[PDB]
Amino acid sequence: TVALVVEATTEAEAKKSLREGGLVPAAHEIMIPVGNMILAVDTQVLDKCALALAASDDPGRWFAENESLIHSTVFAPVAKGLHRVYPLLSVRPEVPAGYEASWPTQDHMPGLHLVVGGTGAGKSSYLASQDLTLVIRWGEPAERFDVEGATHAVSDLNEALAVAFVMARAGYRPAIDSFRNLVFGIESGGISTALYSAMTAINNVCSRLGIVVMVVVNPMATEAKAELVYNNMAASVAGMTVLMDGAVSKQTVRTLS
Amino acid sequence: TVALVVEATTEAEAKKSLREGGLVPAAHEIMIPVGNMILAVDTQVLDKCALALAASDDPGRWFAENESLIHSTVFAPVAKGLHRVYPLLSVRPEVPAGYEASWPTQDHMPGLHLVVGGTGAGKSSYLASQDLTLVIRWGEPAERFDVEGATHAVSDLNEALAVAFVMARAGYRPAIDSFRNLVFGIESAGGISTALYSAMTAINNVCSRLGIVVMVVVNPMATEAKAELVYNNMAASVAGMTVLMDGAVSKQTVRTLSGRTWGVGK
Amino acid sequence: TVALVVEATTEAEAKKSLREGGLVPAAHEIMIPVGNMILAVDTQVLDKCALALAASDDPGRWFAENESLIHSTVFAPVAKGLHRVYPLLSVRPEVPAGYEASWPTQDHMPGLHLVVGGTGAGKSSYLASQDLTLVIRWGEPAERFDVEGATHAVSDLNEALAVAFVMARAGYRPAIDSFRNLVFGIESAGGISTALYSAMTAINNVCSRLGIVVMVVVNPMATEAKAELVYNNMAASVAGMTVLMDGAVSKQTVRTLSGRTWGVGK
Amino acid sequence: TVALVVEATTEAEAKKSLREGGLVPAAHEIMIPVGNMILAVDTQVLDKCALALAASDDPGRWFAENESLIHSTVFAPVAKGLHRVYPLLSVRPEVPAGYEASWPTQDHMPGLHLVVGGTGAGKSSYLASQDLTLVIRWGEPAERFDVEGATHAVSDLNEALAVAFVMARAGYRPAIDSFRNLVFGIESGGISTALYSAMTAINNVCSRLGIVVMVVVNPMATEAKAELVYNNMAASVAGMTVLMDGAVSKQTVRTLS
Amino acid sequence: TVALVVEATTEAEAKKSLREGGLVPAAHEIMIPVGNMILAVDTQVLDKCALALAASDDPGRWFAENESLIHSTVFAPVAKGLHRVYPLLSVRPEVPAGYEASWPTQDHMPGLHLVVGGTGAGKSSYLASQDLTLVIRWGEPAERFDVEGATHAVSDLNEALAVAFVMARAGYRPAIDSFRNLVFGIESGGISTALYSAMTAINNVCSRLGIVVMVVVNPMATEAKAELVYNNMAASVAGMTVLMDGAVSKQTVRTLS
Amino acid sequence: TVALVVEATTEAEAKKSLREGGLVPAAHEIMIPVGNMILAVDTQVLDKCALALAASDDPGRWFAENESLIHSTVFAPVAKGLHRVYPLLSVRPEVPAGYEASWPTQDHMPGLHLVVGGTGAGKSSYLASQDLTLVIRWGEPAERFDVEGATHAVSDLNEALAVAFVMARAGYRPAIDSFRNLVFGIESAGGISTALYSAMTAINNVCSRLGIVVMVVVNPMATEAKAELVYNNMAASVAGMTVLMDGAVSKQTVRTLSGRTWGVGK
Repeated sequence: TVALVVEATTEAEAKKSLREGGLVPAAHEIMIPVGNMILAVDTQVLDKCALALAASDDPGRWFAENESLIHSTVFAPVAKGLHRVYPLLSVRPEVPAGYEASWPTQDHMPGLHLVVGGTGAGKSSYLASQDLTLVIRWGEPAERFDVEGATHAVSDLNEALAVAFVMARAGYRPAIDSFRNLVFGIESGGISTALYSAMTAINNVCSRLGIVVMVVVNPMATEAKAELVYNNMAASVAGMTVLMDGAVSKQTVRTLS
Repeated sequence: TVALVVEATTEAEAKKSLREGGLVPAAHEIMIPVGNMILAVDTQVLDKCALALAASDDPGRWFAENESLIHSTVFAPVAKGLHRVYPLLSVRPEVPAGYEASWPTQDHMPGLHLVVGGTGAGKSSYLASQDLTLVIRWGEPAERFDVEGATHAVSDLNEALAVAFVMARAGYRPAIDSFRNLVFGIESAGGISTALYSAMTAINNVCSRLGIVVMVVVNPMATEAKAELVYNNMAASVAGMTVLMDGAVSKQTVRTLSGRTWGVGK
Repeated sequence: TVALVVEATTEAEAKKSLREGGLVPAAHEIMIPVGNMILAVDTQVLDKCALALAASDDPGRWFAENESLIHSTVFAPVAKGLHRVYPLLSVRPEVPAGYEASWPTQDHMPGLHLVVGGTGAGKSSYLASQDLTLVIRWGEPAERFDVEGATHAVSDLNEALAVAFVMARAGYRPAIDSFRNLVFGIESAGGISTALYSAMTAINNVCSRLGIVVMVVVNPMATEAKAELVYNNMAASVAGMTVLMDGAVSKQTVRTLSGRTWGVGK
Repeated sequence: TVALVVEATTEAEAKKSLREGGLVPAAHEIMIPVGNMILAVDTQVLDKCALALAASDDPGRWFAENESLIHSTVFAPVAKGLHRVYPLLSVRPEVPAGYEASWPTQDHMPGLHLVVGGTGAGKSSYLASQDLTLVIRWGEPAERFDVEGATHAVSDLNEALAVAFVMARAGYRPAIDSFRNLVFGIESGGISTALYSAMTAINNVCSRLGIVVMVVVNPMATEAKAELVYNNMAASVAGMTVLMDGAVSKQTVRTLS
Repeated sequence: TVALVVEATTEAEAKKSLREGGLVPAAHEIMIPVGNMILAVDTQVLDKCALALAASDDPGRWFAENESLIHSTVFAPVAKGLHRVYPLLSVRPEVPAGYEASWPTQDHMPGLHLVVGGTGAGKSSYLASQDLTLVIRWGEPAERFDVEGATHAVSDLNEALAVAFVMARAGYRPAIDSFRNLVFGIESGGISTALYSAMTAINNVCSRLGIVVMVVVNPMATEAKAELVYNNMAASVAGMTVLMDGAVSKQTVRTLS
Repeated sequence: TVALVVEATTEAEAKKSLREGGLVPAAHEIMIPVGNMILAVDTQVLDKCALALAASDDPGRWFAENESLIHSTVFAPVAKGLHRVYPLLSVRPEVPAGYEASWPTQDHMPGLHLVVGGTGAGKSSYLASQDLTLVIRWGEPAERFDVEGATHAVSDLNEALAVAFVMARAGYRPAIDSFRNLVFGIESAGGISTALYSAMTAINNVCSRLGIVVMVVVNPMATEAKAELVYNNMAASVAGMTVLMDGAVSKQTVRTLSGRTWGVGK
């Protein structure tokens, strides 16, 4: 029931929600700027899904039976004027009252936890150690892990964020493998600055939802500029783990202290 | 209420306020050019909010429950032709009569005071030493300080400017942490877009016309070689600028009501 | 038939399939993002063509006399909102149940197999050793091999993917020579646009969902200095890749149904 | 009464003036190309303002009371085909009959007199020595000079050009401080060539009007490419004074001889 | 009778030929992608002109009298969706049955034969040695050769290709001097890669038509990257001849054998 | 009269002349491609003006009081499909029958004669020695010569070319001082845009078709390193070119009816 083509042309219609093709977010809609795109998470749909999934005796069966409903948690509004009305849009830094965390580390701030670098088999071996519920697979070549793993395959950034948000909000532990297409598709030392603010935007969405989502990221930096890029990433998110040669090279985490 | 999609299509319509979809600012509307965007502050709504906030119990409480007044204080006019009708738009350098200032420095000119460079801890250390009413939080990853500190989180430049304007016109002390998105988001043709400097002069002179000072954290992320030439360009754009090197003041320039002040540290 | 100029203008039309001008893929439609283009494969038409092709006398004769069915197997949807509605679109990694493979290698994951590097004679030599049904020829200057060899000449990326898909689904062995126009046509932000790597990951996962392998000749034309980097980024994008050193296999990497195999020769 | 949004859609409407939304200048309209913008000076409005100001007993009060009318001297035509119809538009080089000048120097050609380089106090020290009527302040941060100086603060290029044109036609001596925002806004050794042709355009508008307007300009050139950028500017305008360390380093002026 | 401004707006109109403003090439239309342009050769008009010229008793008279018909062999379709409908368009490599060639070399594949580098007198002296029927002059300043030579002067790429295609189909021997305006006009080591794909596309039109067209081309590479640029060109066409100091430096040709 | 805003919207309107808003030049219209602009010369209006001017008392007077005939001689067609319909448009190399020339040199091919480089005094001294009827002044700061000398000042490229065309056709000697705005205004992909080279060839061949020579001051502003290469690319674009070094001829090259001439100085 998301408007796909018809957008507000009167003041009366412009006041409706983003879902209906208006330009004013409802209380339960959070806009997420990614590059020059603007997505929206419907926190009512998100919470309906998280609650159904957290309260289920068979969470796997409800998941499979409502994939379409889960994916609809995030969508791209149709109204073209959003960039103008919300200039230099980000997501505000909020933490829900009573938030608590023990994973990925103790008192980990809600937000993103980037897993960067790694052998490739050092990635997958680090993901296996984190006791994840599933791995959301996006933008990566099909390998064995997609065939007989605890995975969920998606096609676009709406589906990736929607599943991670729903799983984490239901109390489970998701990871996204990976933001490869987000590193390639956003363009503006050596890395597009828009990648950093995209990560802060998605990070602060998780912050507002009181969740952590682990995400694999390969910034494709020359190994000279790699320390400066990794530092600009740590400055954008709640936590970051660098893997070099399959071992944890360094981890830096904002904590609630 | 602010027009969002219907803009002037006739000459009679074109002559209305920016709020109404026209192309002619009312006397109480000031345009704010930022890059290829044009915002507007409504000084009537600004005055109404400043009076209400100056008398309320809690400043952080009033803001979170008056979102609809804040969204009306600074907005992005809908009309397209603004860029053409006002070529190379800036904001005029104007100080109100009888303006006074003791913060951030004595006789500090109205405008922006940029806090640039340093570390995240030295940035927190510096603003904590400034007796701010609260820090407006924009464009930065949520951290411990967002839970335990006196903050107000916002999502776009309209909200950041509006909250700072209202707090200052009500006699409070705002800082904005930070203009990260304005550094990343504006892009033109060293190493740093020249439109960043014109955007800061514009926002500076709006603060000037409003007779206020807004402190703003800015990390321009210039090369260590080009850092000093970028810091000179930014200092020439604003009322005041403080450069931090490891929590301490490394350089300062301030325009005052009687002249200029400089500072040298390290 | 495929809509060419009339696209969804109402919400009810937007629910229709891509073929019909809508914005929502039917169950039997898979979107293929290539750079800033979005193609679509109709798996129902694909399954029909593969059954017809498997029962025909000549595979080259069938394709030349069924251009209308091929142009329906892969097309470019007309609706313009596709980029907005599916942000950063990829193709998802799937493997059909009971997929098996003994070519190009044993237990080769479905997807693309890139043949990169080498000379024109070394490339032509290697394809001759692969026991291909025919070579799909696209974007290259006509040569003697187009007269004397088992070939099918095509004009655009739709026809090239359609022919390869129908053949592989019919049990034949296609190779595409080459992706020259895709290398030249996709441009973005080293030395090589990163939209090349995501385009092949997208085409690789379409083959993956179809349970097929398509051999593809690629010459990314990186400076010999950065040539090792680019080959490693391409290997990371696909199921398999072979590098030819002057006619013979210099390197080879393949994702398999069990693990990952590396060949190093030269 | 300047057309703001409605432009010519028929051949009959296209032949009307720029003020009316047409594509053909009236005899009293001069087009001014600046970058990819096209402005227009209405010489009838200009001369009406110059006369009232020059004839007034209290020139200060008349301009205090007629700011809006003065600023309407220069405007941006709404008609969009002007770029096509007048390809590579400039302003023609004319000198009115009987032109005569003793400032900035003797026999100074009408046009711009650029004041380039110098320091912040070196600039203001030079402008004070030129016996100006007022300084038009544009695109610069507010300072003490804007509090208690003989200044007029403006917001855009229409207003800056309008006041200078009217002031100088009335027999007064204006300066613009500065073209900062024009140096920044025009993009195309090391400086945008469009900046050079913009100042030639504005220069030739002044020559057609028989006036000299003094203009502060900082081109932001690296000092390797400095003398060369400065030579390129002198080649675009009537006169140029270079300041360094507050002193007049160099000065070149086209004279009527 | 080519649609110049009115393009298909319905599905029924879209199915018509490129000439009629449709999006679907007829059997006798071949699309030619050049940079971001799409041209089309009408092979029925092509063979009408070629036969009339090959059969005429006074071929010069027939072409003097039918210039406008010859030039209509190639045109630019009006329909705008062609870029979307035919993604990454090329021209398919075909060779007609029974194709034979003895010039420019024995068994020369059909396609373009490029003449690169050299000097002005080196180029001219080479084309004289090839026994050409005429030289098609395009994008070059008028010289003595355009007054007293066996030349046909043209203005755009449609006309240049149209005359070359007709002349060669009729059994004559044309050359195009030159593709200068194509090297300049197509923008994307040192040379725009779109120059290469454009040459391959035009090359393959010739191969489908079973002809060879000789074309002068100056890619204007820096002398270091020149021998790389020449190799990328030879990898795009059937034959290439490098002139340096008026002598044939290098020559590589694909043969039918 | 020239259509300024209404362009062909039907196939019947599309076949009218460029003057009328169509897409097909009349027999007496010649399109002139300059950068991404397309101009047109009307040789019928050109012929009428050239007769009127040839019989008038004063050339400078006739031009100033016939601006309407001039703007009608060269104009920018309104129809937008022109770039598509005429791909990579140039002007064709043609010489009218019986053309002859003693200026600027004997048997000089019709086209442009570029006067390049030097100083402002060397250019002024060189043009003064050329017996020009008048100098067409375009895109230059007004100077003493605009008061004391024989000039016609113009504003855009249309009227600069029109005045030159009318004068040369009526047997007078025009020079354009200068193509500065053309060097600054056309931007493409060394150091100097290749589109500058194609624009001069286009304008050169219009003059060639009109059987006239027009002298044009051009300062391409090349680095002293790349000036050799830039000057050779310009010489290869036009009929004649004269390079001035400090007032004297340093290099010259001219295509003539019988062949070519070179000059070497310094």
